[PDB]
Amino acid sequence: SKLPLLTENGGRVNRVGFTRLSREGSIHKFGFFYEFTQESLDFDSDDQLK
Amino acid sequence: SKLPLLTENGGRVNRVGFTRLSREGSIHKFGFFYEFTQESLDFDSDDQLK
Repeated sequence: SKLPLLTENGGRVNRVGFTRLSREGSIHKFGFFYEFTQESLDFDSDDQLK
Repeated sequence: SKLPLLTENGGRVNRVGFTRLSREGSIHKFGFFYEFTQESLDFDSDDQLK
């Protein structure tokens, strides 16, 4: 039914078109932090804590 | 009951016939096209649109 047949005299028959979509992707910013008092690294059992 | 048999005394006792058939095929025409406008080619974001 949709085969693009062409007759002998031709003319404006079987005109086609095209489309062009687009993509996207964004960059996001992350981060986290901890805190520690000097008298916690010092004055503690584990020398290798930090 | 149909094997051809020939006596030594001459022939004209076995005549055969032949037949031939015909096969056919046909051609067809196809086509399609698209329009476009200069601007669409020299103002569009992509350079290689054509």
